[PDB]
Amino acid sequence: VSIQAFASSSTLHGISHIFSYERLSLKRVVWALCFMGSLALLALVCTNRIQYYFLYPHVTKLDEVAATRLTFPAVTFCNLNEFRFSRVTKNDLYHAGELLALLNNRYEIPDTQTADEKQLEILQDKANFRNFKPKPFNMLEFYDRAGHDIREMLLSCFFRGEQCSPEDFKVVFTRYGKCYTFNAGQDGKPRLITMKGGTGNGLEIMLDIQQDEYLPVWGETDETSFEAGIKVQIHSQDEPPLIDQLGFGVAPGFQTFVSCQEQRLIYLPPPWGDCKATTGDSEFYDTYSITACRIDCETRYLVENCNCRMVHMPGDAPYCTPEQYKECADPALDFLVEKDNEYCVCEMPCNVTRYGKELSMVKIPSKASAKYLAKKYNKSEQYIGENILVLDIFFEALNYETIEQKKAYEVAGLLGDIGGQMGLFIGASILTVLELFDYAYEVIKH
Amino acid sequence: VSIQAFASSSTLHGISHIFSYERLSLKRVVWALCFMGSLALLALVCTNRIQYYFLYPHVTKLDEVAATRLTFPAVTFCNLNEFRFSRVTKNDLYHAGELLALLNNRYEIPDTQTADEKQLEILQDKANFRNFKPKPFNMLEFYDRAGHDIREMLLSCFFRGEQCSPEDFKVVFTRYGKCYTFNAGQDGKPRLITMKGGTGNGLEIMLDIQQDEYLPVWGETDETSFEAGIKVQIHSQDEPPLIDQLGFGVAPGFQTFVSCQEQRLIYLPPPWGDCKATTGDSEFYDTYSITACRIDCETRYLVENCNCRMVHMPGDAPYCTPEQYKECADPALDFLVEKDNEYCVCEMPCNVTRYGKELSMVKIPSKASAKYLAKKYNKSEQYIGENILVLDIFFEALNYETIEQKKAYEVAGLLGDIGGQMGLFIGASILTVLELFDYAYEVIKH
Amino acid sequence: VSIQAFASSSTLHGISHIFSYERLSLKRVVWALCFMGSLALLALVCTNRIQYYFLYPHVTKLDEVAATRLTFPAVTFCNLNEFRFSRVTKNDLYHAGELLALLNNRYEIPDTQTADEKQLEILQDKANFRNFKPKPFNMLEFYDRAGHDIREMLLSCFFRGEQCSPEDFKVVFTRYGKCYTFNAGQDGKPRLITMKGGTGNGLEIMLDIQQDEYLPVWGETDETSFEAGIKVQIHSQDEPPLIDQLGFGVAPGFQTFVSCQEQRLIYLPPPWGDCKATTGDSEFYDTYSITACRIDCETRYLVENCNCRMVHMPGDAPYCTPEQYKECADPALDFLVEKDNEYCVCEMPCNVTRYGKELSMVKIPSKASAKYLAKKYNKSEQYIGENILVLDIFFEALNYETIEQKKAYEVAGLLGDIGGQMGLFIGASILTVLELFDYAYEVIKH
Ligand SMILES: *[C@@H]1O[C@H](CO)[C@@H](O)[C@H](O)[C@H]1NC(C)=O
Ligand SMILES: *[C@@H]1O[C@H](CO)[C@@H](O)[C@H](O)[C@H]1NC(C)=O
Ligand SMILES: *[C@@H]1O[C@H](CO)[C@@H](O)[C@H](O)[C@H]1NC(C)=O
Ligand SMILES: *[C@@H]1O[C@H](CO)[C@@H](O)[C@H](O)[C@H]1NC(C)=O
Ligand SMILES: *[C@@H]1O[C@H](CO)[C@@H](O)[C@H](O)[C@H]1NC(C)=O
Ligand SMILES: *[C@@H]1O[C@H](CO)[C@@H](O)[C@H](O)[C@H]1NC(C)=O
Repeated sequence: VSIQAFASSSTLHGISHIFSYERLSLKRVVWALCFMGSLALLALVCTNRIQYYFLYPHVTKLDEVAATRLTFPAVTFCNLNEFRFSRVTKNDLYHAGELLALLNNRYEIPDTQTADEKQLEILQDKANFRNFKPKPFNMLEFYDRAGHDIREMLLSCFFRGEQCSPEDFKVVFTRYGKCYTFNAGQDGKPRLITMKGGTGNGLEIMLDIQQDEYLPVWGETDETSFEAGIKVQIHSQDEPPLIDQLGFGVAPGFQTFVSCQEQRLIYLPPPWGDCKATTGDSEFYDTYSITACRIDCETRYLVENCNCRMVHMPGDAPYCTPEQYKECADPALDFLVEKDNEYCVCEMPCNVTRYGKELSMVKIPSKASAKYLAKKYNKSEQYIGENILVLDIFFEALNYETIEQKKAYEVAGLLGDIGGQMGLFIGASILTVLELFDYAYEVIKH
Repeated sequence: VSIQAFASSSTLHGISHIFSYERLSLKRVVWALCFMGSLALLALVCTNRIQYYFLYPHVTKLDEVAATRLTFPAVTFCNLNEFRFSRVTKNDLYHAGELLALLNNRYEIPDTQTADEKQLEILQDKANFRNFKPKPFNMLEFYDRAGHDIREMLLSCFFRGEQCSPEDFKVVFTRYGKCYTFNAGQDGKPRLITMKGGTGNGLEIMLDIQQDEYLPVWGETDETSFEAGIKVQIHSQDEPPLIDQLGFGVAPGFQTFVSCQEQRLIYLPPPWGDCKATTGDSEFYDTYSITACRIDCETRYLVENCNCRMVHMPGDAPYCTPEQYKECADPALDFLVEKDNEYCVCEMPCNVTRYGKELSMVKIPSKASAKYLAKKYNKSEQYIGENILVLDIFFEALNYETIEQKKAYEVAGLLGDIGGQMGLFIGASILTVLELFDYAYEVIKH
Repeated sequence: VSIQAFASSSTLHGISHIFSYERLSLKRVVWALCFMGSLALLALVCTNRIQYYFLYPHVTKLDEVAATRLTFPAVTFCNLNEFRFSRVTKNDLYHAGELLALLNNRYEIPDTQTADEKQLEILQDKANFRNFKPKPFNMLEFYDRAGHDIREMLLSCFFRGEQCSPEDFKVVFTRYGKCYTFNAGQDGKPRLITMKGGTGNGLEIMLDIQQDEYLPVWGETDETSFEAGIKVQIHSQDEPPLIDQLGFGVAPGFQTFVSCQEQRLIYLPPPWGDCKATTGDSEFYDTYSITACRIDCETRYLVENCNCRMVHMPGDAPYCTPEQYKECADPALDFLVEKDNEYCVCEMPCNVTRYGKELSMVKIPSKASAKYLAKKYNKSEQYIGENILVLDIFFEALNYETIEQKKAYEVAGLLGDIGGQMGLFIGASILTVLELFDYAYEVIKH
């Protein structure tokens, strides 16, 4: 009933000395200030732990090991030329001549041409449209036919001692045209694995970029460039290539060693981080990713503005006219990748695989082996230094790395902190504060 | 009063069974050893948590995301030649001839010269000092005038589809001479941003290193080297370039793709780590950094030893004579960057921005576009393969990374551990040990 | 005795209101459900912390600083040729001619040879075995003698301003043959240190790959390749080189800048991670490592299958015949590094040092310094662009990095969580549950 009788039986550690059955003394002012000193200091450290919880903190866990049974990625490579010079016919020069800067606006050879005594004559008799009635023309058939063929570029391929074939590369269409992907993982083919590190457990491709098949550059367009070589992108199996933006280049006349390292990044869902479902809802792909978020940007943009998609874009929209490349599709796509700040926002998925790589080159051929490669492939010694290219893609020793975001402070650790801090200063529980509310309920009713 | 009366009311969980109102039995020896067993085991786990706190531990938090509105850094590039050959006059050869290894100690052409039939004759009639009365000469005017000009090297520049100009590069003086910085961020110009990854949201510079303007190398000095190309440093806006030590090189005749990734590093102050104030007190710079700590090393050293500063050093000290470069300033600066172990210690700041990069090259020009660039810039086809250089600097998809050091164990988590460990073994609080001191104060007074 | 008398004195916070000396009311059903509600909710958060402990979790600690007194690593480089052409004698061509694809199976020059009018005549009069009685022949003497000599390749070497010598490189035998290691750390030589970052605190080697000494390639073997240059491996002092698998290449005619960063990786022993003792038991090396685990794989494999070891393999097994290279040792070693999935498993050590590097190249020579290097080394201007090679290996500013795995949840933090969670919900200790077992022991005996 009385406060002296309640504080004797209660489970607060300090109140029994404050409300004892004695007179007022030096003790009752030094027990009360130690109790109110411990009650106020409890509120500072419990506010510190509750406000730390609702920030939802998280730390990282970076394992970097030498894993086995590691899946070899997909390697997409594109020749920097888009079309072979000997495959461009008279019908192809009629429709896509102004796009390739080979004709004027009046279907004739420009006066500012840069060609020798031979390639000018080959272009002058197939740009003769005296009795030319035009035939129909599609761009997808023209990238497929006039592009570079893998049965002529691929001189040798070895993956882990086993010889490749030109039927091991899958034809993919990018902005560079007819491109090829090793270890695409599609068409029912199983995926290839690597066990250890080094050049022996990797890919080795010897190519031929065929500079004699390059069509002459007479202007600055989006289909003719000033360079020679290939561009390579090493990406995951479930990710489409974005090789015009995210690819590295390989020069002819060199053997390029590409030492990779697979880095898997795992994030947290809200309220700790950001996660869209990685096997979520992309419009034309099964696995959501950053590059799959950017391709259906570009597909939705070009269909909205000029009613057509390019040949490297999915969907059922019609392909663009060769005039609609020059007028609509090239400046609208150049607006997205360069000057656009607002149209594309992409939510981060929480399975992102990154391949960090280190490139190095030696010179091919030496003076000793120059005459052997000229006879082996029926070529000249001037051809070999200009065109032959070897690419080595492999993993290092520490080939696997995981960067995982993990929760730093959970609800079971929150109750362990605020249960020890309640017990340290006053020694109470949640059944103590219900015993305080029981005496508060008794003092109102009487 | 009695110990049996005190232990009945006290809040230690074990002492009431030890001092009960009974005879000695098997219980009083098994309650006391469980209490002294829990009292001694409390001291082992509370010592483990207090000694863990005063080590001041910390863990890391590595976020690696694809950020937007990301600020494009500053790009400083220097041609590997210091002076153009057609800008060196007769007065310049008189004073700085022995420095450039073009004259002997008696102001005449050395007998061990390596020049052809034309560049030797051009040097023989401007090294004729028969009636030459010398004029005054400053080195800062000679790096500024005889250095390479950006209105002749810069053939084209594009940043995110927008064309650059030669007025977009800021003249900075380094040890290589007259150098240029894109996106310097100074002079009231706002800083440029990038949104996405890829080559379209980056910089593209086509240069001309001008090997016909290289002055001939006749010896091994600190101003003439054996190489050709440029050196580039990609640094932050608030950081001076140290391009002679920390720059990467770019070769002529190639298109170099530089795929970067911004990495921001945040550390902890003492007693957890090391922090000088990043906007602290550097002698000639506002933001403290590692390179700003090294330049005022080199400025304070050369003024102390030989009373002059070089042209790339701040302050109000006089510039060095061309003899004081050869005698004082070059071996004293070569002592600091190479053989010095004691003069410079730099406290680590805790905002360090690092740009990790991956380089790749294709060949420029191809055989198709060689004749077009020769006519476009009024040059020869031999000139284009030797001198033309294209540089692409861009960000990848995962372009942003934060490595932040965070405290692993604080004072609110320390009281939650030692408050639960006191409560687990004996069930006490800090008001329990004041109840023990109250009975100790009563037993002395009576 | 009674349950009302026991619950009044006990230290469970809720049981005294359940078993009071009153009648049944609304309170006895609301004290019991709050006690059994707090008793059941205690079991959910204590199971969450005990099951979290026995997963043995761990987080990481990534420090990335600019350390001083940092030890410079070992640099192993191998020329891509194995044997000099002018050192192959008539006895050497008799035994190891078919291995080098210079002879048929009947000891004569093949009809499909690729050589000019001079190197064919030099091979035709030393492949004349008309009166040739054969002499004995060992392969270790043939890699040592006919390999490339460092007193002819090394044109200059500087480490931190101090000039190297050819006696500073240690001869190591790899699969490429006679190879050399700078800063090997053996033979009583102290290890070299670096203080700051930049090219001045690093190594600078000017080489001569000697393409006039390359023996002609007439086929595809494991000792003759199509390339020219060197391969370099930057490894630790206590680690053998694996340069045929884990080395990067450097091309002639370029100055390669290699900007490194030392990364030290520390793991945890079981049950938290995986540790073999790093100074454990390798069969032929003192410090256990990944590459030392792979070399005694390859040594144990070849001795088991074809009774001999190659010249780059330790032990006391006999060296292989030049026929046993072609028949046994080359396809058995090509099976291990390429197609083997089961023979080698290597337990991870927990001191792994990794050197992450960034390569960049400028062109050597320029047109100005081409005639000087031709006269300095008594060579032609055609020789200098094909053969001269400069390599710069240095550290960056943030040259040191530590990735340490640290335990996230220990036994002293487990008792602090489950001691606060016991105290928060019921306010009990381990001396409370012994007071419950004391009343359970009393109710059985009476
Ligand atoms: C994401 O990765 C984790 C671990 O690699 C895996 O368990 C999970 O299934 C993945 N989610 C996907 C692929 O949607
Ligand atoms: C080899 O090349 C020549 C010239 O290109 C060609 O005429 C010939 O058909 C090719 N093939 C063979 C087997 O000679
Ligand atoms: C350091 O960085 C943090 C976060 O980037 C920022 O809040 C702080 O103002 C910076 N300190 C400086 C620039 O002195
Ligand atoms: C082009 O180059 C030549 C030779 O270098 C020069 O004489 C001429 O003035 C230049 N300009 C034009 C417009 O021809
Ligand atoms: C492993 O590294 C740690 C820290 O670098 C060191 O203390 C320990 O002695 C090392 N163990 C070895 C070399 O066996
Ligand atoms: C220089 O080279 C030539 C031709 O290789 C040689 O005959 C001569 O001995 C070499 N040395 C000197 C000092 O001329």
